[PDB]
Amino acid sequence: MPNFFIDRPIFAWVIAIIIMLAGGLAILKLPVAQYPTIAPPAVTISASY
Amino acid sequence: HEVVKTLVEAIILVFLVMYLFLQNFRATLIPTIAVPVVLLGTFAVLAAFGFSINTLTMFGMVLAIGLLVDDAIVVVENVERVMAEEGLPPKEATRKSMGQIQGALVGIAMVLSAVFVPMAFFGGSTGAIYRQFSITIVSAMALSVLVALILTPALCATMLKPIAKGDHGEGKKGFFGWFNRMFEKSTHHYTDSVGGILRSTGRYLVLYLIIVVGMAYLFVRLPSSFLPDEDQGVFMTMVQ
Amino acid sequence: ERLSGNQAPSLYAISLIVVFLCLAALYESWSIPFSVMLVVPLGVIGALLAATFRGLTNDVYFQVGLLTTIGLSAKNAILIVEFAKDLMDKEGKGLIEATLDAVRMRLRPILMTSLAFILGVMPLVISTGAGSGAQNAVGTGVMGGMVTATVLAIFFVPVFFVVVRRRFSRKNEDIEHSH
Ligand SMILES: CCCCCCCCCCCCO[C@@H]1O[C@H](CO)[C@@H](O[C@H]2O[C@H](CO)[C@@H](O)[C@H](O)[C@H]2O)[C@H](O)[C@H]1O
Ligand SMILES: CCCCCCCCCCCCO[C@@H]1O[C@H](CO)[C@@H](O[C@H]2O[C@H](CO)[C@@H](O)[C@H](O)[C@H]2O)[C@H](O)[C@H]1O
Ligand SMILES: CCCCCCCCCCCCO[C@@H]1O[C@H](CO)[C@@H](O[C@H]2O[C@H](CO)[C@@H](O)[C@H](O)[C@H]2O)[C@H](O)[C@H]1O
Repeated sequence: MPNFFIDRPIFAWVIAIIIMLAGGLAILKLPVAQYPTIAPPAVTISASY
Repeated sequence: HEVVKTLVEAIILVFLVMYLFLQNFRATLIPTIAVPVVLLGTFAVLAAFGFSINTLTMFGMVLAIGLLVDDAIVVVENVERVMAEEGLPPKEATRKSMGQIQGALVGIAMVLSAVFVPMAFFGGSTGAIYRQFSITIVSAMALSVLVALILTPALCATMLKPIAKGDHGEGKKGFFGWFNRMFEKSTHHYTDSVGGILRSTGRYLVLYLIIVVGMAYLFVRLPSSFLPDEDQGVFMTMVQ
Repeated sequence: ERLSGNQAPSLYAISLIVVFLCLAALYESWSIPFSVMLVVPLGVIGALLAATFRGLTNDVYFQVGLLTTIGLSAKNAILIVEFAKDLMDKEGKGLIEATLDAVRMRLRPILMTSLAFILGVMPLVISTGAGSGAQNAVGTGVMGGMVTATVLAIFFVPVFFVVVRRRFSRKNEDIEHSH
């Protein structure tokens, strides 16, 4: 496998460019927030008398 | 169902063209078996990935037939080419044939998914319509590659009538004789001319550039739309 | 809209990028993919020629069957140069020879897939009645694209190759290799 790519440097490069392009597109789509949702969920019943 | 019927037909029309070039029932029965194997495979995938049988998936199958039959044709044709260049038994030929095109086949399945997969990434309303084709077609051609180096070579190994060195079929009497004798001769003129046009280079670059021009033109003038308005055999009248 | 429309131009950009990249890896070159990428317009010219002729629109159905034509065109291109390249590497043949020998080996299978597919979608372009609109759109585009892809390419691919080999040769060409 490394010997594979020691002979195929372009193929080596290519895989890199794809992974990068992929990440590039990821950076655009991805949400941005402070923390992930890490509080637990809650439900509240409200009544009035 | 009307689309379904077209699959069935296109398969039948394919099997006729095959008979023409391939000259023998068992040979042309090979790409004929491949196509529905894959198509049926794709219905399996769709179901897994949770899609449904809809107008776009159906056309997806339809369009898939081109990609499918080409994988099959490419494989069968190669073996047959080998058998005539180097006079070899079936099992031998396919065995060396598959060695010679296996790489290209898996390579191409990737290059192609590059042209179909991005479709799966349109956003909103527009997206889901295009996504259907994208998965279908991509799925269908994965199965196609898989099938082309699992089943096609097996069939190609067993079912192919052995062809002798130089037997290009020019010799057999009847219509198949003419077609083969014509194709052989036609082939030569094809390289005789390509031999010729290659000598120039220049004249054809502009020719190409013209095409690029025209394409750009015809494209910018041609209108756009989403989906056609089908005759549903029903309609409304409103009264105010 | 609303909420952003027109995203395709951007996707066909990464698409046209990833396609070169893969082909670059396939041929172990940056220069050879071009002699495959250049066949793209040879089928679009016919898809367009047809949809206008027959008075169609650039609709979802026209687009998808366009790609299908782009794919098959590309595939046949890919296999021709793959065959030409592997004839100046495994054997030791010249540019013109490697090209010629490849392109005749590849002619039968291409006519084979073209006729079978064009003929195969004929039911669509001829279709009337229910779902017709769809069937006609899909079928007309592909039909035209496949005709012009076939006829144009097989006289254009041989050129693309020998031209890009020559703009990117490194003085080790051209005569005849050995061994
Ligand atoms: C062979 C090569 C590739 C081409 C094959 C593609 C086939 C396309 C089929 C889509 C047609 C739509 O209709 C589809 O047909 C099947 C089978 O009759 C129906 O199946 C129905 O009939 C049977 C009766 O025995 C019931 O058991 C079943 O519960 C019921 O759903 C489906 O309700 C429907 O989804
Ligand atoms: C998202 C992460 C990144 C993943 C992306 C993967 C990249 C895929 C792009 C195209 C793949 C090309 O496909 C592959 O190309 C090489 C090119 O040397 C071919 O390799 C073939 O030719 C060479 C020599 O010319 C042989 O030594 C080799 O053993 C043979 O298989 C393979 O037959 C083919 O399978
Ligand atoms: C080598 C890789 C292969 C890729 C090459 C690509 C060349 C052509 C292939 C497909 C044709 C492009 O198709 C393109 O799609 C978009 C989106 O639906 C269209 O866009 C149009 O319709 C849609 C939907 O109503 C809207 O998003 C948009 O506002 C409008 O301009 C373009 O007008 C059309 O030209």
